Amino acid sequence: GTFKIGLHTEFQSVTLTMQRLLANHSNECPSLCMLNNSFYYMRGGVNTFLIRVSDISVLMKEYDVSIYEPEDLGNCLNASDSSWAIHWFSNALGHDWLMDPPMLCRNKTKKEGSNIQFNISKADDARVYGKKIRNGMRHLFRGFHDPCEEGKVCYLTINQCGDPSSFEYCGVNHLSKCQFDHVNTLHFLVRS
Amino acid sequence: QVQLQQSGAELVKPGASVKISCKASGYAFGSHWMNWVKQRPGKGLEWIGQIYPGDGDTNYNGKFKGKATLTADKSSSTAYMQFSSLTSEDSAVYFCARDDYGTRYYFDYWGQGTTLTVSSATTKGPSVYPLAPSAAAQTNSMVTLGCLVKGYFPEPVTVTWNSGSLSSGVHTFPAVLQSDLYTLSSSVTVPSSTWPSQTVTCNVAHPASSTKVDKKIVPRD
Amino acid sequence: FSWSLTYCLEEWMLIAAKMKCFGNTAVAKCNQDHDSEFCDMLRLFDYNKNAEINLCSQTVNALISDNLLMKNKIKELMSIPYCNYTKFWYVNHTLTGQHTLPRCWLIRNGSYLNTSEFRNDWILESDHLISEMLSKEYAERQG
Amino acid sequence: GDIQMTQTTSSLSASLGDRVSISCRASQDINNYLNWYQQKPDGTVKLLIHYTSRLRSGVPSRFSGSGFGTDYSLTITNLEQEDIATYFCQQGKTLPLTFGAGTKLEIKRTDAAPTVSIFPPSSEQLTSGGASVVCFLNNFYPKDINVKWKIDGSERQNGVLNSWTDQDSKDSTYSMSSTLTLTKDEYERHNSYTCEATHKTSTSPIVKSFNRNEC
Ligand SMILES: *[C@@H]1O[C@H](CO[C@@H]2O[C@@H](C)[C@@H](O)[C@@H](O)[C@@H]2O)[C@@H](O[C@@H]2O[C@H](CO)[C@@H](O[C@@H]3O[C@H](CO)[C@@H](O)[C@H](O[C@H]4O[C@H](CO)[C@@H](O)[C@H](O)[C@@H]4O)[C@@H]3O)[C@H](O)[C@H]2NC(C)=O)[C@H](O)[C@H]1NC(C)=O
Ligand SMILES: *[C@@H]1O[C@H](CO)[C@@H](O[C@@H]2O[C@H](CO)[C@@H](O[C@@H]3O[C@H](CO)[C@@H](O)[C@H](O[C@H]4O[C@H](CO)[C@@H](O)[C@H](O)[C@@H]4O)[C@@H]3O)[C@H](O)[C@H]2NC(C)=O)[C@H](O)[C@H]1NC(C)=O
Ligand SMILES: *[C@@H]1O[C@H](CO)[C@@H](O[C@@H]2O[C@H](CO)[C@@H](O[C@@H]3O[C@H](CO)[C@@H](O)[C@H](O)[C@@H]3O)[C@H](O)[C@H]2NC(C)=O)[C@H](O)[C@H]1NC(C)=O
Ligand SMILES: *[C@@H]1O[C@H](CO)[C@@H](O[C@@H]2O[C@H](CO)[C@@H](O)[C@H](O)[C@H]2NC(C)=O)[C@H](O)[C@H]1NC(C)=O
Ligand SMILES: *[C@@H]1O[C@H](CO)[C@@H](O[C@@H]2O[C@H](CO)[C@@H](O)[C@H](O)[C@H]2NC(C)=O)[C@H](O)[C@H]1NC(C)=O
Ligand SMILES: *[C@@H]1O[C@H](CO)[C@@H](O)[C@H](O)[C@H]1NC(C)=O
Ligand SMILES: *[C@@H]1O[C@H](CO)[C@@H](O)[C@H](O)[C@H]1NC(C)=O
Repeated sequence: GTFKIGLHTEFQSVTLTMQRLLANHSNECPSLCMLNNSFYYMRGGVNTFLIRVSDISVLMKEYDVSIYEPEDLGNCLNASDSSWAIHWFSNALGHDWLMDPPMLCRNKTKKEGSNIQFNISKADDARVYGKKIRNGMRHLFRGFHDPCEEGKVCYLTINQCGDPSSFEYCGVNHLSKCQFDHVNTLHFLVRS
Repeated sequence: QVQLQQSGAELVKPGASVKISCKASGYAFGSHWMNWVKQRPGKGLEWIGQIYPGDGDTNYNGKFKGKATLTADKSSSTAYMQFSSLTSEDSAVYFCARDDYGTRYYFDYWGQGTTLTVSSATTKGPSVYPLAPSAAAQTNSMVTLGCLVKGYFPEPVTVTWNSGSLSSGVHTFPAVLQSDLYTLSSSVTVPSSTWPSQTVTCNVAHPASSTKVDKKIVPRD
Repeated sequence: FSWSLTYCLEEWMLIAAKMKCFGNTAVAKCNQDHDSEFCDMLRLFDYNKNAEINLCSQTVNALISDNLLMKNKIKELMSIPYCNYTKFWYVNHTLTGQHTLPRCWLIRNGSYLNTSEFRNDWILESDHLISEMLSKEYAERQG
Repeated sequence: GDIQMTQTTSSLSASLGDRVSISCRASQDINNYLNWYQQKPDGTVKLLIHYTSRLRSGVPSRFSGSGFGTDYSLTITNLEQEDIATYFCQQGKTLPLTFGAGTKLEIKRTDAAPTVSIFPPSSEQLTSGGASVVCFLNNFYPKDINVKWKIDGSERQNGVLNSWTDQDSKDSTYSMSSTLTLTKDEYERHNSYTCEATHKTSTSPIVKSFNRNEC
């Protein structure tokens, strides 16, 4: 990709890679990548998190844990390291621990695995909040897809890889085809 | 689509053990708690315990700890409840039930139930006796006749009238157990003019003893 | 309030896996702290190398322009050409070796613009390069 | 330390199209984690309401749940035939999970007096050595009824076995059988055999009898 303008003047280019730095990821320094138009991944060192955007909610506020404060996230994940990782991610999405609706998660004591749920439905008291959380996603994942249908339900689900709730989606066939993008990490740094 | 099929009725003797089964269909067997429930007439519903086939963890009710043992087989998607040192107090109906995804502690799908009977009584066929009005009786517009099925074990018996051709004005009472033997009766009412010109015959069947008896009700004297 | 550089990039910082040196005449312009994605990348490399070697720090604003990152994100969301801080193009006087400051090679819907789409850009860059060469020669040999 | 569920009413009568309420009381505050199950006469069991008032898919709208704390209630407006069943409540807060005893629904109808019929022992049974006297109390309403046996004018309760039927599905009545079993010798040592039916329908009992010597 180099051509000549003048007899000596020449068009030249250079391509940079941040992968040697994105590989040294950690909870405070997450590497963010997009797989499907429905699967996203955050690698924070030893803790990997699958993020999904669907219309399928498995949690209810009448049965599951409501997270009003970051500390409540300790009830959602097997380790507190992951708890603060998800705290910083929630901040990065634009969630307001003081004003926005509380998110839902599954008590870590249960058998089904970790699952944090955001109601991003385009309807009723979930509409406004919803858009924000999608904007955050658009900032944190280049090329984010908006599968949420107007007037219908939509949810963002976070599952820590390793728990039963990750199913087989955290396998090697997935994370090996999820190129890290440093622009996402820069947006995470700025928004948190 | 979701289905829980339990094993069949069991008849065992005191001090014996027995394993009842519950085959699941239509869902991920390893993602739902499988609970067991015990029902007896007049004793409501008792929660026995629960197993999570995923990791196999079991939570028992203190009352049934030592009586019941819960296991699972993920390949066959089948839960099993084994009873030891059975007593007549253990005769009941046992259901397997499923909790919803997560752990909401409500049972959204139930099996059909399995009847367990613990008894030292031995199998015996019934004696069938006719029940006809005394020679000195009123001649009302209707007449009631019956069959007395006495001294059999175990349940059930089936009573029909005229090979089933007579079904209106008929009803059979629940069997009562006395001294290790069951007794019941079946009543049939018909227009007084109909009888005795048109004969009435009760057909009693006791499968456990492979007994089949017909008894015609004839007027007395 | 903005990070300072010392410029050669290491082989592992580049797709070509070949250390790439850029003259200090152009790299010095990064210090002025203008809107430049290339200079942001240079400052990021410089800070996080000299510092495990991660990408993160609590002073991202001193390394990059948050307004510029926001602007490129908005351009992305409008489906119009934007920069994803990857490939950059410059104009190199093969004779002398003096070049302009690399500027971003934009993408539209995941594809790099064809050179013909931003040809005014490198036309202007070459014009300014030669103008500055002449100005340097003049101001130097003037005495 | 277990949690006791209390369904004070074990049986409840109602006419089709009525509003029915079944109460459930918890020994401890269970925080709306109450669920209602329906058991049909064949033993089938189904979940209808969870978390006090959340209806399950397919449950008709006439069902509803209410309450909070220790007191709860299942309400069935416009009672349909298919609703005739037994309803259990269940707390889902703490293990061990516990159910109520249940509340059976039965159809209401106008009162009907029992039709009484007494039957002497058959010659077949007398041959074997025993003697059973049977008395049928058929097609009455309501189900509460009492039977008295009298031999030679004296009341007898030993050797009596009773069996009530469930509510009949076509006429909503009940029936009852009373069988007095004696020995052949004891049966021949007496003459008059009487069963008396006491029921809400008549202040005096219905009396049916036979004399053994009158064949
Ligand atoms: C996340 O999950 C844990 C653990 O859940 C518990 O174990 C699971 C396997 C499953 O069985 C759950 O249903 C079960 O709760 C929760 O921590 C438990 O929290 C409960 C409720 O606060 C505690 O129960 C309390 O413990 C004492 C007796 O053990 C006693 O102080 C309490 O009184 C009880 O009894 C009185 C009178 O009988 C009654 O008035 C009270 O209302 C109450 O029933 C009560 O039993 C457990 O001990 C806790 N177990 C732990 C911490 O290991 C945790 O709250 C949950 N978080 C959520 C859902 O957000
Ligand atoms: C995620 O958020 C979505 C959107 O907010 C949410 O779905 C919505 O649920 C609410 C109730 O939680 C629904 O609103 C109700 O729906 C009907 C009319 O459509 C009515 O029953 C209600 O109005 C009457 O009843 C209310 C309750 O008594 C009264 O307060 C009210 O004054 C009226 O009398 C009410 O409008 C809403 O329709 C849905 N929307 C969609 C698209 O599903 C969803 O439950 C959330 N998910 C969670 C919490 O897991
Ligand atoms: C910024 O956007 C550009 C333009 O979309 C991205 O360039 C793409 O980068 C990938 C990954 O390096 C390239 O894939 C590679 O391409 C060749 C030919 O196949 C080869 O080196 C490898 O086998 C690999 O497939 C891709 O070709 C390239 N161009 C595209 C996709 O049009 C760049 O990755 C983005 N920067 C990020 C995400 O940090
Ligand atoms: C936190 O704890 C859970 C529960 O122990 C972990 O999941 C268990 O992992 C072990 C080890 O492989 C399995 O044998 C168990 O069956 C799992 N439990 C269940 C209920 O499935 C879980 O992995 C831990 N969290 C993380 C992030 O690793
Ligand atoms: C992750 O951090 C390690 C440790 O700091 C980096 O390894 C350094 O790499 C540089 C450049 O090749 C060497 O000069 C240093 O000697 C290395 N230091 C150590 C302690 O090993 C590594 O490059 C970073 N990146 C990855 C992808 O691991
Ligand atoms: C996501 O990719 C996975 C690959 O395992 C697949 O199961 C799933 O259906 C895909 N969903 C999409 C592409 O929306
Ligand atoms: C510019 O071209 C010269 C002459 O080929 C070369 O030595 C120098 O490295 C180039 N500078 C770049 C590519 O930055």
